[PDB]
Amino acid sequence: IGVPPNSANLTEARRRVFDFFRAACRSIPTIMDIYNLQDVVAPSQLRYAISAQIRNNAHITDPKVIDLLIFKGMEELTDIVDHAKQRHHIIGQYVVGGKTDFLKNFYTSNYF
Amino acid sequence: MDNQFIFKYSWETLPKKWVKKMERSEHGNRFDTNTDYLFQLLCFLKLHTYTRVQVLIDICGVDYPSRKRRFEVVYNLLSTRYNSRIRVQTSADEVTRISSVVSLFPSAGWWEREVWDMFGVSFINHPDLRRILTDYGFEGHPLRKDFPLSGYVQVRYDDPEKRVVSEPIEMTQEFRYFDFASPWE
Amino acid sequence: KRGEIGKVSGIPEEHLSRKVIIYSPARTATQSGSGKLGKWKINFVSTLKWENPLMGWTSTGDPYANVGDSALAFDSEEAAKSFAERHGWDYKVKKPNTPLLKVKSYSDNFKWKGNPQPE
Amino acid sequence: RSKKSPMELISEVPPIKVDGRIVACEGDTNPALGHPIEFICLDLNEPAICKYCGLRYVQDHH
Amino acid sequence: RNPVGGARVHFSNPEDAIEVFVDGYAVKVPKGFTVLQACEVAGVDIPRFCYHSRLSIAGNCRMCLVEVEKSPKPVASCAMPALPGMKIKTDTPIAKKAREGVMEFLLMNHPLDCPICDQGGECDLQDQSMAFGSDRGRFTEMKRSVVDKNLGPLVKTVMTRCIQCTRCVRFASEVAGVQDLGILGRGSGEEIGTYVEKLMTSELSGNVIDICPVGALTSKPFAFKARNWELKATETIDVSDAVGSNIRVDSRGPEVMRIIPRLNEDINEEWISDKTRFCYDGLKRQRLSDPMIRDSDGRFKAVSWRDALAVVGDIIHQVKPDEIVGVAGQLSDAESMMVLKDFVNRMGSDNVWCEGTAAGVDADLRYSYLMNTSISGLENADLFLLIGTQPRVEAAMVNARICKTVRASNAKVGYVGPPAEFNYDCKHLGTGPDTLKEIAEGRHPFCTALKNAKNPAIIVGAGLFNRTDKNAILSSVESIAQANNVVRPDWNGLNFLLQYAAQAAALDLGLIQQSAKALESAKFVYLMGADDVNVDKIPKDAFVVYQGHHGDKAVYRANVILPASAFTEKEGTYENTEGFTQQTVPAVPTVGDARDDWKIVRALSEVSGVKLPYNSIEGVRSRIKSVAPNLVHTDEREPAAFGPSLKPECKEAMSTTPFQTVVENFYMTNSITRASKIMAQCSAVLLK
Amino acid sequence: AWRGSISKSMKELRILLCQSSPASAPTRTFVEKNYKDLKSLNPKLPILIRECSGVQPQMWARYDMGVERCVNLDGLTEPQILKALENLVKSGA
Ligand SMILES: CCCCCCCCCCCC(=O)SCCNC(=O)CCNC(=O)[C@H](O)C(C)(C)COP(=O)(O)O
Ligand code: SF4
Ligand code: SF4
Ligand code: FES
Ligand SMILES: [Zn+2]
Repeated sequence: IGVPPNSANLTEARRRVFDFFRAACRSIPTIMDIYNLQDVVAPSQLRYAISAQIRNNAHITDPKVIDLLIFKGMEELTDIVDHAKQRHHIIGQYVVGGKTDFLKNFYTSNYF
Repeated sequence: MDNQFIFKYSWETLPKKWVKKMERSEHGNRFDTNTDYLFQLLCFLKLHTYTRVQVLIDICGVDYPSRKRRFEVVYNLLSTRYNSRIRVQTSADEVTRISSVVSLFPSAGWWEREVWDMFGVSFINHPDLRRILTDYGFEGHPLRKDFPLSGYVQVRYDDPEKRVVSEPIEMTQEFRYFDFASPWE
Repeated sequence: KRGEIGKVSGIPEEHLSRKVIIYSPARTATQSGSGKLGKWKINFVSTLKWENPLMGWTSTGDPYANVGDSALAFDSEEAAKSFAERHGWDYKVKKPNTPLLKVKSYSDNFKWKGNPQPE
Repeated sequence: RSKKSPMELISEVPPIKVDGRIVACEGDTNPALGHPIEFICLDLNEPAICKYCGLRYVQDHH
Repeated sequence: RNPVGGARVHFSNPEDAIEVFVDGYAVKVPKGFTVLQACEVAGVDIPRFCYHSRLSIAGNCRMCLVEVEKSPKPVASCAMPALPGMKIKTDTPIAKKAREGVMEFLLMNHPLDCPICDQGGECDLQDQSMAFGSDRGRFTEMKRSVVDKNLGPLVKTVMTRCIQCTRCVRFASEVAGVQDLGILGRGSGEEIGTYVEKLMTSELSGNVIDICPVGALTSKPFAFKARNWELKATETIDVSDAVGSNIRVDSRGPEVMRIIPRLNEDINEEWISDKTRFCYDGLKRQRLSDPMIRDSDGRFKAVSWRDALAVVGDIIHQVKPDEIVGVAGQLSDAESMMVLKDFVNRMGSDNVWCEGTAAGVDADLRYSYLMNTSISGLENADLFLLIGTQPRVEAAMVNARICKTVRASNAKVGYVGPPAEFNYDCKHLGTGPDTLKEIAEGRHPFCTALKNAKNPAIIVGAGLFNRTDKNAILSSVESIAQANNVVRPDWNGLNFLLQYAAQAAALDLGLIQQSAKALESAKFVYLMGADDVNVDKIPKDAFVVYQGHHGDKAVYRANVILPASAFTEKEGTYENTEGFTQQTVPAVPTVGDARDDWKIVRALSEVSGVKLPYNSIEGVRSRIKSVAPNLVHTDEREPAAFGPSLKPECKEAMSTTPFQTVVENFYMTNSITRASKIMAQCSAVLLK
Repeated sequence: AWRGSISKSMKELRILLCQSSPASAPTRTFVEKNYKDLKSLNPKLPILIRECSGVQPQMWARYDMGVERCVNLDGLTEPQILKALENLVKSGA
């Protein structure tokens, strides 16, 4: 329902992170039916995708920033649950994925 | 009834710890309060007999990137009984949640959603705080000063993909900014 | 750089690693007024532009083509530095060049050359 | 006569004889329908060109 | 409150500081300040038309009139000295009504040609008319007019818009030093002109476009092209000379529209030279944009970057290590020079140098190739001794400050070199080394003034370094400097003036030639923007690679052409003649498939099987920090550490050949101006 | 006599230091009392002395092919600095 009050410590932020992760995990079966993802992706590759996003945003130590990140993730999850976003959008974002980098960039363009 | 009377009455009747800045002028009588006293102030100004403010006209945000508390949230209020208007302002940055007033004024829901969509300010105890105006899956808050006018992404139809797709923006003619400012201002 | 606001803002990660210049624009040489001074701006160094091969218009693919010139202005160097720090931009600060008021008098136009020296 | 560019068309209008040393060019018979008033000094040998119209004015006698 | 424009007031002593009341606010100003300056300290900005802080006061326009309590009539604040206890009033009805009266008089005979005036959106007359002027004009009679006169190919003249502030006349008389412009006539019929059909031949003549508050004087090449509101302003520095003037590049899309000065009290002081101002034309002409390799018949064909790098990397492995020569250009920046030096060193060679002062100069102590007296510090000098240098054509702005010092402090200038034209009075001591010998031993009449000067300043030119007797000449100059005290802890006088923007950085980085006969016995020459070297010196069997942005004589000899970006398209650090490090800010996109110089050298090093630790521009600057750590501490005023005493005694024989001139065409010095269209017509009619 | 064969093994000797500090004072003394002798004995070797504000005292040395060796002269006396130069000259090449 209502937006939760702002957290006061990192423990509450971690608890909200875990709650949101569990909510996203329970939301996995619904997406597999709303979008024809049955013969597309394993039911654990998506789980790993959310885990990887949480882990690469895991260097934050500000509880307010963590709460805002959780809120944005929950908004994205609610949007994906509804038919608002197109099918290829989630498949375009939620899929897990030789001389020198400098020389290839040099061959490409002057603006690195 | 008037700016000269409302100013004095609210100076006397209101608790002093709520309001920290009072302007009395012809452009509008403003009140500046901390974000943790906004709900209390509006509940007082909605129920008191001599300050019966029962209409919330709108809620708007103003972006001041040079301030520490970046965003200014303005509550334009109207009193039909006494034919007077009151403006109440608070200040919040990008990572603080200010109290919602949907409990007092039911119409505040859509303006609070618009403020969150346009500036990124979150409201505590809002029944549903989701974007109302921007496109589905929109990333970024357009009404901020640091947001580019044309945005970051562009929309076009992809024939091989057989759907309308989103691509990074690439203008055929860039926006020409004309600097008309005068040095003798 | 604690670019947490950059992460919770919505700017794409590609544009969050830009290098910007914080500077105070100086007075133009064609006018003597000093009204457009004291404001600090963030220069994104957005030079990637080309020419439309249909009408000659200037095309671009950079969202920060004119943001720092049009909307993003600051009243002090500290404000711009804090903004760049919170948005995670690698910034360098260019201190403005300011004039020095020297002693000038009208009587100096009319100064004795000295006694005629047959040197 | 679309082959004649406006430069060549304005280069074929003979200069207007003016007796005085200065002439005011407005660009049209009705002042409100022309260009801003332009005062041209005729103290040279070559005809003096209006910077709006392109019309040339030359001094009549001296 | 703060002064207008962040102006800094220098109080010599706290005792001499009067107090004035600009608007009821207590203001402390030094004795000597005027009412206008005191108002400027108090944050109040008085209108002005004829007053310029770099020009002598002349209260013509009467626009800065204010109210003073002990005055029956308004006073001209630009010329009225500030007195202790004086109460100024600026916003009062008297000063107001004076301002509208003066604006009404000024806009009385002014032509109605704002739309066609190049000063459209940047005019002080209309900006102040909107602010301090009235609303309705009471004038209906016939206006006056004047004919337009030809002042050359640089300054477009429409004197109908002249407001007769005489700022151009004062600039020509004082700053430029070429007295050719003056107010002619009496009354309303007075006119600005040179009287006898002549052109503005001063190298600083273009600055009259900026000092003119109206559209009477405007740029002729930048005529009607664009309005000021369409232009994006980039704060960049100069590369035409080694002064490194602060400029402001204005662009409209992918092309540069114009270049205007930028305030820097220590380098240029609001002025730039004509070569700096009108060099933007060459940035869009004859620009190399594609990698090109000669064919069997001898024609260049456009080739991708990968194949050109492959060709040069394949040929670089077939030559002996000491056969490799790398020459940097005069427009090169420090990072690319460092990368080139590293690349050539790793290949086994040690022949890396710059276009000009790279004949074997010892850069071991850093006072021997720098203006040890700052440019702004030349204002305290009492005697200038120019040894084989012509600052008027070499470093035009150093000449401007020398002229300022001569005309203000009544300094004496003694010149030793080839005959030339000076804009200040100079004594021709001699024309060669024998003059230096005469000065050193004594009894010369100029030696009395040299030894009787509190702050002498000896300025040696960079052309004195390509001679075979360079060590003897430097030893004699240092002997003069030591006998006649010019280098002291409280004042350093020995100065060396460089001519190329890259020379200071090259000498700091150790890019000094080792073998004099190194370019004749070479087999792989890497001309990194070095088109000012004699290509006929290169043997016909050498494999010459030219890396530059413009086509010159070096292109007709090169085997492979690698396009590069100009100074307006890259971030690079340049060092002044005084050792001051500044950075260029990119303004326009690079044209074609051209890359930054350091990027090209790094890619070539990689293709040639040589690893370089750095891969980004930040990595290169870390490498520079281990070589010349003052090239990364930009915008710092670091003085020299040691003095001329450390140099070993060198008992050579000074030659007898008189000094040469290093700049023959002032408008044709680098490759950008050599490809410009404005500089051609400037050198065709302005040079005699 | 190692001071006469510096140019034979080395190709460039850079002495970074700071002109306003108490850590580079022995480095400044070493430069003052030894530069003229070393340069006189090795007229062709480019003994570069570069100074800035925030610079630790160092002593670099390029060699045959880009090889460089650096010594931090931050806690050394003047004889110690000379001995470090000796080690660079002798063992370096
Ligand atoms: C299809 C589904 C749609 C929605 C999918 C989700 C989309 C948004 C994903 C969320 C994006 C975010 O950044 S929201 C989550 C961001 N919040 C954090 O990262 C908190 C900081 N991390 C830590 O404290 C620890 O590392 C911790 C990781 C907790 C564990 O480690 P420990 O306990 O040992 O301490
Ligand atoms: S000088 Fe100024 S006021 Fe006069 S015509 Fe030009 S823009 Fe207009
Ligand atoms: S030409 Fe310009 S600078 Fe010279 S007197 Fe006229 S208005 Fe002043
Ligand atoms: S500025 Fe003082 S009279 Fe003109
Ligand atoms: Zn006309």
